[PDB]
Amino acid sequence: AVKIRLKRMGSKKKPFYRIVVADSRFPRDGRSIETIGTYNPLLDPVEVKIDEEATLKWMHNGAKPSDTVRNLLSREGIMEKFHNQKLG
Amino acid sequence: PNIKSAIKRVKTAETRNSRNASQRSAMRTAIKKFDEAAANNADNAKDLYVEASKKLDSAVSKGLIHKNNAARNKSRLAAKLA
Amino acid sequence: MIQQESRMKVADNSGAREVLTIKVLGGSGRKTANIGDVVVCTVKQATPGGVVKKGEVVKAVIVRTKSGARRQDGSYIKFDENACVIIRDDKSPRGTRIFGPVARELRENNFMKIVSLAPEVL
Amino acid sequence: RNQRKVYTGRVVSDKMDKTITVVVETYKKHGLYGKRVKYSKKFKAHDENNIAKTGDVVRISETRPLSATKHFRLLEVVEE
RNA sequence: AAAGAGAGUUUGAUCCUGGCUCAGGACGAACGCUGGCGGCGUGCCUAAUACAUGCAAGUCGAACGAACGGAAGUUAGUGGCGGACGGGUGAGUAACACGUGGGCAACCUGCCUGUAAGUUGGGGAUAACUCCGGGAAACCGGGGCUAAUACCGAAUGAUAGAGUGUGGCGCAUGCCACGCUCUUGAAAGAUGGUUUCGGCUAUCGCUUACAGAUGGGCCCGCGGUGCAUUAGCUAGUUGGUAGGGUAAUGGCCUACCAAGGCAACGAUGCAUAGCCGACCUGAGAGGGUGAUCGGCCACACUGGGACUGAGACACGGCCCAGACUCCUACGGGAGGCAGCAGUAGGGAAUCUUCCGCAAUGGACGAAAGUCUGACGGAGCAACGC
RNA sequence: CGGUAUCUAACCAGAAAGCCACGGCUAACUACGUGCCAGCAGCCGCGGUAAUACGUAGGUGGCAAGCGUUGUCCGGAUUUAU
RNA sequence: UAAGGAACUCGGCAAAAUGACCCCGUAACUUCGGGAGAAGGGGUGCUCUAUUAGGGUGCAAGCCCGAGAGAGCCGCAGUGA
Ligand SMILES: [Mg+2]
Ligand SMILES: [Mg+2]
Ligand SMILES: [Mg+2]
Ligand SMILES: [Mg+2]
Ligand SMILES: [Mg+2]
Ligand SMILES: [Mg+2]
Ligand SMILES: [Mg+2]
Ligand SMILES: [Mg+2]
Ligand SMILES: [Mg+2]
Ligand SMILES: [Mg+2]
Ligand SMILES: [Mg+2]
Ligand SMILES: [Mg+2]
Ligand SMILES: [Mg+2]
Ligand SMILES: [Mg+2]
Ligand SMILES: [Mg+2]
Ligand SMILES: [Mg+2]
Ligand SMILES: [Mg+2]
Ligand SMILES: [Mg+2]
Ligand SMILES: [Mg+2]
Ligand SMILES: [Mg+2]
Ligand SMILES: [Mg+2]
Ligand SMILES: [Mg+2]
Ligand SMILES: [Mg+2]
Ligand SMILES: [Mg+2]
Ligand SMILES: [Mg+2]
Ligand SMILES: [Mg+2]
Ligand SMILES: [Mg+2]
Ligand SMILES: [Mg+2]
Ligand SMILES: [Mg+2]
Ligand SMILES: [Mg+2]
Ligand SMILES: [Mg+2]
Ligand SMILES: [Mg+2]
Ligand SMILES: [Mg+2]
Ligand SMILES: [Mg+2]
Ligand SMILES: [Mg+2]
Ligand SMILES: [Mg+2]
Ligand SMILES: [Mg+2]
Ligand SMILES: [Mg+2]
Ligand SMILES: [Mg+2]
Ligand SMILES: [Mg+2]
Ligand SMILES: [Mg+2]
Ligand SMILES: [Mg+2]
Ligand SMILES: [Mg+2]
Ligand SMILES: [Mg+2]
Ligand SMILES: [Mg+2]
Ligand SMILES: [Mg+2]
Ligand SMILES: [Mg+2]
Ligand SMILES: [Mg+2]
Ligand SMILES: [Mg+2]
Ligand SMILES: [Mg+2]
Ligand SMILES: [Mg+2]
Ligand SMILES: [Mg+2]
Ligand SMILES: [Mg+2]
Ligand SMILES: [Mg+2]
Ligand SMILES: [Mg+2]
Ligand SMILES: [Mg+2]
Ligand SMILES: [Mg+2]
Ligand SMILES: [Mg+2]
Ligand SMILES: [Mg+2]
Ligand SMILES: [Mg+2]
Ligand SMILES: [Mg+2]
Ligand SMILES: [Mg+2]
Ligand SMILES: [Mg+2]
Ligand SMILES: [Mg+2]
Ligand SMILES: [Mg+2]
Ligand SMILES: [Mg+2]
Ligand SMILES: [Mg+2]
Ligand SMILES: [Mg+2]
Ligand SMILES: [Mg+2]
Ligand SMILES: [Mg+2]
Ligand SMILES: [Mg+2]
Ligand SMILES: [Mg+2]
Ligand SMILES: [Mg+2]
Ligand SMILES: [Mg+2]
Ligand SMILES: [Mg+2]
Repeated sequence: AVKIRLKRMGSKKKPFYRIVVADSRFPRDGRSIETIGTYNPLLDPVEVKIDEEATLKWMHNGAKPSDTVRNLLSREGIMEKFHNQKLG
Repeated sequence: PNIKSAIKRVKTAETRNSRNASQRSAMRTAIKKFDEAAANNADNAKDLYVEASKKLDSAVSKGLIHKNNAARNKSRLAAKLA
Repeated sequence: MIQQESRMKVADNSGAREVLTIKVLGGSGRKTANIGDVVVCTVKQATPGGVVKKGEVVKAVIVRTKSGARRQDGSYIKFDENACVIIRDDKSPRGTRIFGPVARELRENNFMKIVSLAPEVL
Repeated sequence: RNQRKVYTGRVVSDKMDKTITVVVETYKKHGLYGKRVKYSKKFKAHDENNIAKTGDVVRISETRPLSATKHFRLLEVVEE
């Protein structure tokens, strides 16, 4: 089951996450299908950059955001679009 | 075994082995008594194709044979019917 | 019934494979040894890389024979080949494992370690 | 429709049934000096009706494996 | 754009040819003398040698029969899913193993997403439990009783099979769409709202079919090593005909028929070696390497085999054989650190038997939640920047 | 992780410098001891009672929490030369 | 003739052992012919398919020759002396 999740990279006690699409089976920092965006939690206003087009393409093919990703996509505001394109 | 979840697997697989071997050899007997009937051109050759067909695709629903395997064998037996 | 020039297989873990008997200990004109009897012998065939080499003079104990022993209760035992175990100055074997069945008569001769190591004491 | 690969060579042997041996000649420059060199490796093609004869110039197309070694089929007989 | 340094040494003295040596850079390095700190990384290259002792794979009572509680509320076994992922090692392998580019009209795919049909009616058991019997122990038999989303028939339902009609087609074998006749193939309930109780209904499920996505299987062109003081190699070998088997083509296997196939453009044999992205050096072209990080492969004490499953011929699963260690009441039994630490040995040479699931990602669950030596951190060593 | 990183308040020049070379290649030289001995060395080669080459001092030169030696690879090597 | 198997003896003298047909395979050395039946192994009986597949003979009737296979059956043993 392919799902979108964070990927930890950076230095010791300085994490930086890169939103990727990959299977659950593959390692956390291993194979991935493609990359969507990044996520910096250290910045006090957390800044995130997303494709907003590859995500919606993937979520109509059987992709599920994880716990932290869903908060990111909701705050950015594309799960509304996933709502509207589903029923419309 | 020495992981508690592994002791169950070794003994629950034997129960599946027992049930599978029993009805897998039931399938082969129906085929065994068809091709010999086809050679003799008896009247039983026609209706021995039906339960052999019934045995083959019942095994698919039971899940111990692939649907391509069942579909293939039925076609090849039908040729021998003459 | 094993006398001089008799040639018997060795049934332990030392380097030897086959043995020819030189002398039957235990008397002046003695001419035969049987199960449980120590015999002086020489190595005619050895496995490569073993402890005991070819052409070496050693003593050993007979452990099973084609003409076995009779018991006080009137019963007999007979094997299919003549086998041997190479021992030290005392009654301790020079190998670490023993192959095949072993006659019970070795216990009464106080060959306790060999009986302990044997896979079957018949 | 995706298209398979087609080659062109010269028949060498027809002593086998239903098949021919075709040598394909090709160029390839040397790795370090840079001089073009002949390179020929022969294939196996399926002769449906033994049409092709020794020495002919033919065209062969790629297919699924027809046998242990054959995975090409004869297409045209350009020259005899 | 970039763009290349020489020196010493044969002679009584010289100019050429020519070898040897030196000045530079880099290590997973070691040794010698010395030694303050912080940040970021690295640390068995040898014996794929043998392994004490702890922990690394479980979860679900919202699928089915118990103990505390005056019978409210929380905790073993059957059953489902997961253990094929994550983690380790480089032995073997000179070949479609890998890199790069294609083909599959010759293939499969649990969980995930969408859509369409339904989820109707029965039967016989068996664990647990309770007695008896055997053995030192591992553990094995016999009698009786019970349930389930456990198991087995039944009604209805195929683009599954056979026989056809049409069209539109393609790359030879052949493909796509629709229609007709005949024969086979399915299922499970649980937790709640309403009503009345009939019944309806929400959620998670269950069966069949088709799409997408994902992960794999097979075939092919080209590319990357030493020896000719290694010249022939092969017989299921090479092709064909019929059948068997597989998810799928194929000598993959079998019977028959013929004698073919490969090689001086280096077959065969011996020796060595996991492959690549990349790393070091170099003006460049090249030369040497493949530790750490990422992708693929092979292996799991040494050989062989298969079962269960969507997926294995399976690191902490099973059976047989072998070597080794251990427990035996002599009848028989139990094991596998190339998982994280740690021990002995080898070596010139390499670390703690530590703290947590708080973050990320995994398995189970409807969810809190449980498991996670993955992973986050900490400890030792001027090993490097 | 962890009262960790990070601030501000005060006292102390106080606890904190070694390693290798100095004939040429190659930056850096004088005394004393020894007398083909002890010894040095990558090459040329130094030592046989005035040694800038052996051993120790003073001084100097390269680096510095380092500095030297050994092993392996590329360069210089146009010394396999497309 | 049990167990042993040259311990006998000047010396394996004498005796024992191998022995037919078909198939596989075969070394040093060589004067290139050999060595060579080197060595070392495997199969043999009877019944059915079977007047076989196919050959010799004849104008036909018929007669003679007889490989491969499959399935079986019986003994301690199938060139059973
Ligand atoms: Mg914040
Ligand atoms: Mg049915
Ligand atoms: Mg001179
Ligand atoms: Mg020169
Ligand atoms: Mg340089
Ligand atoms: Mg240097
Ligand atoms: Mg210190
Ligand atoms: Mg120190
Ligand atoms: Mg290692
Ligand atoms: Mg090993
Ligand atoms: Mg243990
Ligand atoms: Mg734990
Ligand atoms: Mg309950
Ligand atoms: Mg549930
Ligand atoms: Mg329980
Ligand atoms: Mg793995
Ligand atoms: Mg390897
Ligand atoms: Mg590796
Ligand atoms: Mg590829
Ligand atoms: Mg019942
Ligand atoms: Mg019972
Ligand atoms: Mg019962
Ligand atoms: Mg139906
Ligand atoms: Mg039905
Ligand atoms: Mg389903
Ligand atoms: Mg994979
Ligand atoms: Mg294939
Ligand atoms: Mg190749
Ligand atoms: Mg075929
Ligand atoms: Mg083959
Ligand atoms: Mg080769
Ligand atoms: Mg250069
Ligand atoms: Mg380069
Ligand atoms: Mg390592
Ligand atoms: Mg080991
Ligand atoms: Mg299966
Ligand atoms: Mg295995
Ligand atoms: Mg496993
Ligand atoms: Mg494997
Ligand atoms: Mg694994
Ligand atoms: Mg283990
Ligand atoms: Mg064992
Ligand atoms: Mg370890
Ligand atoms: Mg050690
Ligand atoms: Mg040591
Ligand atoms: Mg966690
Ligand atoms: Mg989590
Ligand atoms: Mg779920
Ligand atoms: Mg645990
Ligand atoms: Mg822990
Ligand atoms: Mg870690
Ligand atoms: Mg440090
Ligand atoms: Mg040091
Ligand atoms: Mg404080
Ligand atoms: Mg401050
Ligand atoms: Mg002050
Ligand atoms: Mg100078
Ligand atoms: Mg002086
Ligand atoms: Mg000097
Ligand atoms: Mg000096
Ligand atoms: Mg000084
Ligand atoms: Mg100084
Ligand atoms: Mg520094
Ligand atoms: Mg250094
Ligand atoms: Mg060096
Ligand atoms: Mg060069
Ligand atoms: Mg006799
Ligand atoms: Mg006898
Ligand atoms: Mg003999
Ligand atoms: Mg003799
Ligand atoms: Mg005598
Ligand atoms: Mg004499
Ligand atoms: Mg004679
Ligand atoms: Mg005939
Ligand atoms: Mg005879």
